[PDB]
Amino acid sequence: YGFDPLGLLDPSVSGGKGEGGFVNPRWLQYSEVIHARWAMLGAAGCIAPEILGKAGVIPAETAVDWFRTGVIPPAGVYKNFWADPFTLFFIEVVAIQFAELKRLQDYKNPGSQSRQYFLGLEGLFKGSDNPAYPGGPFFNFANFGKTEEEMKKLKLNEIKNGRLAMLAMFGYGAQAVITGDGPFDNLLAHLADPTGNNLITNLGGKFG
Amino acid sequence: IPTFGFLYVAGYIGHVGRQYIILSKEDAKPTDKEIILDVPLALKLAFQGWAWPLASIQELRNGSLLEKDENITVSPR
Amino acid sequence: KVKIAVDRNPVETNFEKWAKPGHFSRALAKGPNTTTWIWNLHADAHDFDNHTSDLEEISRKVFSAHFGQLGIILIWLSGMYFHGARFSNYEGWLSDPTHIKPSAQVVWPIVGQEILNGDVGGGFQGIQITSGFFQLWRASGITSELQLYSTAIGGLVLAAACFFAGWFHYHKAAPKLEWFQNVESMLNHHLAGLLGLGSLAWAGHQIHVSLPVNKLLDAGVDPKEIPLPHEFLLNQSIIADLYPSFSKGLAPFFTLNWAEYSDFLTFKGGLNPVTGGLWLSDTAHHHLAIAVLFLVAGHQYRTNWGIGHSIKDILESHKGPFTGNGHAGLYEILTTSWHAQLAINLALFGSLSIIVAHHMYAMPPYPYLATDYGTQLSLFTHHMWIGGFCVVGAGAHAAIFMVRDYDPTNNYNNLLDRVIRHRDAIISHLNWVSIFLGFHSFGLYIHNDTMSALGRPQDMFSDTAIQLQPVFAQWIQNTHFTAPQLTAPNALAATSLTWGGDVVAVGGKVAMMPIALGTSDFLVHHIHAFTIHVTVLILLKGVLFARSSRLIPDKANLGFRFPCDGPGRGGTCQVSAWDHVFLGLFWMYNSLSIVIFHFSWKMQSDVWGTVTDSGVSHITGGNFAQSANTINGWLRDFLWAQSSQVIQSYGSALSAYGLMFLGAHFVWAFSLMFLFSGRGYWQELIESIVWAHNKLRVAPSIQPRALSITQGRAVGVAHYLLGGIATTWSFFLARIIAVG
Amino acid sequence: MKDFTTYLSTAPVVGLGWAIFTSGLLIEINRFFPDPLVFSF
Amino acid sequence: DRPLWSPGSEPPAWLDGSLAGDYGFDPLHLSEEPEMRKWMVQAELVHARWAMLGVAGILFTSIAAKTGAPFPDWYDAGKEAIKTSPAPLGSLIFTELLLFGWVETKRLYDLRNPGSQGDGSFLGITDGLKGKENGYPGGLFDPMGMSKNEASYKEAKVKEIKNGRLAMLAFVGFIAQHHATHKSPIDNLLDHVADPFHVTFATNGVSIP
Amino acid sequence: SFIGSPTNLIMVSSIGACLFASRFGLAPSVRKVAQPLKLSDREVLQTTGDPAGFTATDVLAMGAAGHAIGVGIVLGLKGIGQL
Ligand code: CLA
Ligand code: CLA
Ligand code: CLA
Ligand code: CLA
Ligand code: CLA
Ligand code: SF4
Repeated sequence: YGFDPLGLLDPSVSGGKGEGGFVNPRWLQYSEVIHARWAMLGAAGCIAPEILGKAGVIPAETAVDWFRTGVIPPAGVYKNFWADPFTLFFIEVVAIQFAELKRLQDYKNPGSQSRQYFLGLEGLFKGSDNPAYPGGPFFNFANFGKTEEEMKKLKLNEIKNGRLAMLAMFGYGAQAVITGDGPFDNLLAHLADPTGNNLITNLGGKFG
Repeated sequence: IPTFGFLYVAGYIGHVGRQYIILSKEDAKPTDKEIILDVPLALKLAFQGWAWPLASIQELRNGSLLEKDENITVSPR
Repeated sequence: KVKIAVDRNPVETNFEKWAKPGHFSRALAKGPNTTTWIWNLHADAHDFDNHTSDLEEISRKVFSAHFGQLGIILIWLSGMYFHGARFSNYEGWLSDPTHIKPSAQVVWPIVGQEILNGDVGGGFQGIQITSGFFQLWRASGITSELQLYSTAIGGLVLAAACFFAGWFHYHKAAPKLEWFQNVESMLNHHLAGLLGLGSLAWAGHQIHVSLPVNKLLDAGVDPKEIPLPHEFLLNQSIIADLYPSFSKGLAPFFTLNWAEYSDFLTFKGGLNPVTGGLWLSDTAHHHLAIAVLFLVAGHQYRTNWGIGHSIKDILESHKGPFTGNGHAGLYEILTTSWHAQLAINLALFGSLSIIVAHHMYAMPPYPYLATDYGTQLSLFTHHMWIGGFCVVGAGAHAAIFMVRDYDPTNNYNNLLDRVIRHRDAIISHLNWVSIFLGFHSFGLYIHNDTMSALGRPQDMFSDTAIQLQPVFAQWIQNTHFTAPQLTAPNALAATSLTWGGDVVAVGGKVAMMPIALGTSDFLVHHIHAFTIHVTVLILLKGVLFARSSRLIPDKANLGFRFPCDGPGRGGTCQVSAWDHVFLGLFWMYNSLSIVIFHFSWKMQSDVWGTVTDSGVSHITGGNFAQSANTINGWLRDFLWAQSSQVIQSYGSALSAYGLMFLGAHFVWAFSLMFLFSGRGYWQELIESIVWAHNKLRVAPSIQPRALSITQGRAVGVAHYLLGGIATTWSFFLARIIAVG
Repeated sequence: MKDFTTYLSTAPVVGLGWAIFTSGLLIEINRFFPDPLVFSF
Repeated sequence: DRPLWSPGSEPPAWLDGSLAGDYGFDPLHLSEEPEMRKWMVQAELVHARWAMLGVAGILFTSIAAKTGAPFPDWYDAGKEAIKTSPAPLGSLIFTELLLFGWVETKRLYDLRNPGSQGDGSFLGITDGLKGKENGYPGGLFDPMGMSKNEASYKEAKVKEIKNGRLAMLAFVGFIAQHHATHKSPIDNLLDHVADPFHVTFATNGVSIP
Repeated sequence: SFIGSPTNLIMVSSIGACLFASRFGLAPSVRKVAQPLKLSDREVLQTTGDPAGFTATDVLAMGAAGHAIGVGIVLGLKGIGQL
């Protein structure tokens, strides 16, 4: 969209030989779409239990604020889990270390994860020319984005919704620290009384 | 006894230094061996210096310990 | 215009240049034929100017050098935090700071060192430390050793990150020359970003963490039941009872009702009577104001968005008629010479370290720091010496810039060229005022010595006899004492108790009391002015005559550090700017030694002491007023009246101070061999020793050579400074620990 | 390792390895045995 | 060309796959020189064999203690063993030192000079006590002798080095979770299979503050 | 910061005056580089909408200046006996 006031997509930055530094257009786009997908997953998971808890779709005894699930035990930790939060943290570390290290190894060498045997999943782990956009029999298991016009339309839609989720997770954290309740509670407060429940009033309130 | 105890170690140090000096001076561009030490040969001389007084005595006897002044830099007074 | 220009992978990461120690210089890349090659290897190691002529490689080298120094400093700080966490009595010291001496170094019981583990109290034995780290860890809210452990681990992690940053920013992604030449961006980011952001972060930490912990600490609450700072950070109810302004909860900040924050952002003069240090609310408002003042200052220069200031335009715009061209070529000088920037930064860093020493002996910013006389004296002396060394190095690197990076084509009638043009006038007037200050600062002492020895005390330059009253200093003291009454009506008390009228005391020992200035103080201050004027004369003469002189017109072609130009013209020894700095080290040593002697005697005679019900008794019975007017009085009543505990420290906890004292005497005395002697005698002695080693064939392949004349001067001045500094360190610490 | 072991055979093999070995050796004689004056075995 | 320690990585040049368990894992560039390569191979094999022996002994003692035999913990086993041992402490360790000095100097001089101990100097043994490979001896050390077939020998080499590396990891785990739990490894295994969802390395109190 | 409070009016007027000044000269803006008397009318980046050099950096700079001037005026009037 041409919004580069500081300037970090210049090809003159990190010019020469070797693998170089992080300020380069390829890594910048890679990290942009990775932050976008992670922010969209986070924005889905932060408010998804809240709306279903207000509507009673899922049990409200499990529906808790996203910062009280165990991510911040000072804020709150959910006791009624099948495992302790550190056990789930170790499971997370093993699984996502595997995932992100395979991603990094494919980023350094494209298509290299389809050569070393991994449970017969090498067919899914080939990727494309863009390391950010792997595709294949799993990452794009439904073909969906086949023709280049609608593929580029889906690209623009994905990057726009991810850029929205940037500000969504930013506001989620900011509202969580200034107010201490869930984002949907903040939305209900802004809907019920906009002037009485906004930034101006909440900055002069408790816990913020 | 501690006089000989010190003198044994002092002769040990002097003898292994002398052995390294001779065995380094017979090598091409020998000035780098003093700043770039070699560990296997220095350790081999380090564990061969127990009989330092016998080696020093035999080197004095055969004349290889000392050197002819003819080959020693002498101040021109 | 300002962008991030970075070259990726200019230097391969391998140990190829580690195998050959001489690789930075082509002269040292051949081999060590003589023994002076090793000294040239360790001397030209970081001199990046003669390694290569490219400024970009020099900039990358110094960037990663600063990264390595930052990593080293972080390693040392993390080690100090680890020592406070593991081998310390900090938990005991928190419950009793007025009776338990601080300790953070524990020696091993290997050989006789169990006597060095002195009984510092609290069921703990170890070295009584002097850095004041316990006071700092009481200022910032720190209760248990677990927090010190966490700080140490974080410091180690940041040190590893800094070393990795240096490796990356040199070997992996090295910035270009235009990246370093963005002076406006550097100034903006280090004014608003570094200084301002650090001041704001420390203000926030003091407001949310240090203020409640310190408010509960001096109220008699034990640190065990003091709530952890995260409880203050998360819960507004706990922070609301200690400070009722927190109940409003950031409402007065955005509504410009900052007067409601007058409970924890106070404007109070003096010290906290419970602890003896500055009020933490005053420091919080201080660092907040500093953060605001540096954030506005960091948006001054123009970088990329049109608005701002151009430094070249500012320099070229200030031109006044008696100066010709004014600041015309200084921007090009400071954007192309690392040494000129090094000189300016080192001079200002040294001066600000001097300011730090003065302004923390005057206003102690830490709880239970004023009563701890050892920590205050050690901090003052240490930052005294660091500032003096940095100023001498500033003179040295200014002379190096003058020799190397100066070009006469760029500047013709600028300020610098006119400074070189009238350098003889500057040096002559500085010599005149130096001699005048020496006479009317030291002949007064010699005259007082004589009339004392002539049995005529009524002819003295003393208070009892005719006097030189420091009227200006006393008037400034009276103005600053009456400053809160009229000129600063919102201040609760005076900014310091140097000029005050109240004697604060913690634990029965005087924290800070008013200082009376008399004839002896006038004499010592004018001696200080004389000594600093002579030292700046030496350094400026070295800087000014580095390029050329009436003696040697081609001194520029001889380099910065050369021994001499031969015995011609009567003998041009020590004619280089390096030797001028070499003498400047000694003169700064003399100046700072007299300064710290004045500080120690003045504090121990008129400030430090134990308060009683009937008056106040000092450490020494007011001997500075009647004994600091003569050199013999100075000697007998300062260096002989004290130092009786250093010699009698054997068999006690301070015996290591006596050992350090005598070893420092040795090193100071050993230096004079390298200072009086030359090289030819030592070279001939080395020739005789080479003959001796040649007789029985133990001749080294590397030819033994005597140290160079510049090398010999460097060794002599280094051993002299080390001996003198360690002598004063041992004497001061043993005297202030065995008594204070 | 060749380039690294060429560097490691310079000054620290004689300035650090000998120093640490001889030092810590002497420390352990002075630790396990108390302070002697007469060589009476 | 072969499975590596990291998929898609570049194996070291000195690790071409000719060694047993050559997954190309060497970021510190060790064993680059051929002499240092042989020394590192010998060290890995001897540490491996001692690891499998010690871990097997620890597991056997822990299993026997779990059944009901009066077997001690894998920790402080020697502390109670010396009280009933006919051999006192000191004599035991020095007898072990003498025997191991003989054996290990023999195998070291076989490593430096291949086939040097097969000269019949020790009790007239020629074919025995003579090395077959870098760290792999033969003769008296191969009684059943299923290393004659080259394919079976290579497969057994890979199996040996893999089980040995698993044995290093097993010993490190043994000491780590003994310091964590102060219980036998079989006790920890039975606690993990009894309550997997709660009993783990995180709910042991220590090592996770 | 209450609507109708005198400090609200003061900072609103200060921000409005600082924004309105740089709209038509009267200030060293992005398009107006500053000499001792602030001339020469340059042009960089783009205004994105309304005319006269006035981009995001311009509104940020002038808003920061207006906020600072209003804060100084409010605290000064508080100090000298007024609002
Ligand atoms: C840099 C220094 C600093 C810091 C860090 C804080 C921090 C804090 N202050 Mg303090 N304060 C400071 C300086 C500072 N203050 C100064 C100088 C003053 C003037 C004297 C005050 C005066 C003051 C008062 C009077 C009060 C506070 C309070 C607070 C707390 C409430 C936070 C808030 O109001 O804004 C938070 C609002 C935001 C919009 C911040 C957003 C940040 C979030 C974390 C972003 C997260 C985004 C993330 C990427 C997405 C989620 C990630 C997910 C995956 C985990 C907070 C802990 C209040 C308190 O104690 O309440 C308990 C209170 O009453 N402060
Ligand atoms: C091992 C080498 C070596 C040997 C055999 C000698 C032998 C001698 N030197 Mg020499 N010397 C050496 C190294 C050596 N020196 C070094 C490195 C220096 C520089 C510090 C000197 C400085 C020196 C002076 C200044 C003098 C002598 C003198 C003497 C004689 C008296 C004996 C003595 O103990 O002197 C005392 C020797 C010293 C105090 C030097 C100690 C330095 C250490 C111990 C040497 C380290 C070398 C190292 C261990 C060898 C490497 C080992 C190898 C395995 C890698 C004798 C001819 C004296 C003389 O002329 O008498 C006839 C004399 O005045 N030497
Ligand atoms: C607001 C941004 C910012 C900040 C905070 C700093 C901070 C610093 N810079 Mg500066 N610098 C900046 C922008 C910034 N820089 C820009 C934009 C340029 C280019 C024009 C430079 C060019 C520059 C040079 C050429 C040099 C510095 C140096 C330094 C250090 C001075 C040493 C000191 O005072 O001790 C303070 C020490 C500490 C606070 C210790 C912690 C240090 C942390 C780890 C640094 C974190 C700040 C960093 C900007 C974060 C982003 C980096 C990111 C890629 C990870 C200091 C850490 C010197 C140096 O090499 O030191 C690194 C130096 O010689 N700077
Ligand atoms: C901001 C800090 C700073 C920086 C970045 C530099 C950088 C530089 N200086 Mg400057 N300098 C500084 C501070 C600084 N200096 C100060 C404070 C002084 C006053 C003492 C000097 C005095 C000075 C002189 C006189 C000279 C330099 C030179 C140099 C250059 C090479 C230095 C070198 O290779 O030393 C090599 C490193 C060493 C020799 C190690 C130092 C060891 C010293 C001698 C003893 C330290 C002992 C220690 C305190 C206690 C240990 C006790 C012992 C028992 C273990 C380089 C441009 C030289 C040059 O050619 O400039 C171009 C030069 O002639 N500088
Ligand atoms: C304490 C030892 C000492 C003393 C007294 C001196 C004295 C002097 N040095 Mg020196 N200096 C010394 C050690 C010392 N040096 C050492 C060790 C070094 C090596 C680093 C230097 C390095 C050095 C440099 C680099 C410089 C000096 C300079 C000076 C002069 C300073 C003039 C001044 O203001 O003082 C006033 C004079 C005195 C203190 C001399 C004693 C006068 C007493 C009070 C008697 C008064 C006169 C008397 C009544 C007449 C008697 C008459 C009789 C014959 C009948 C002076 C000649 C500087 C110079 O040339 O002048 C500025 C200069 O640039 N010196
Ligand atoms: S004595 Fe030394 S410094 Fe002086 S002129 Fe002679 S050679 Fe040069």
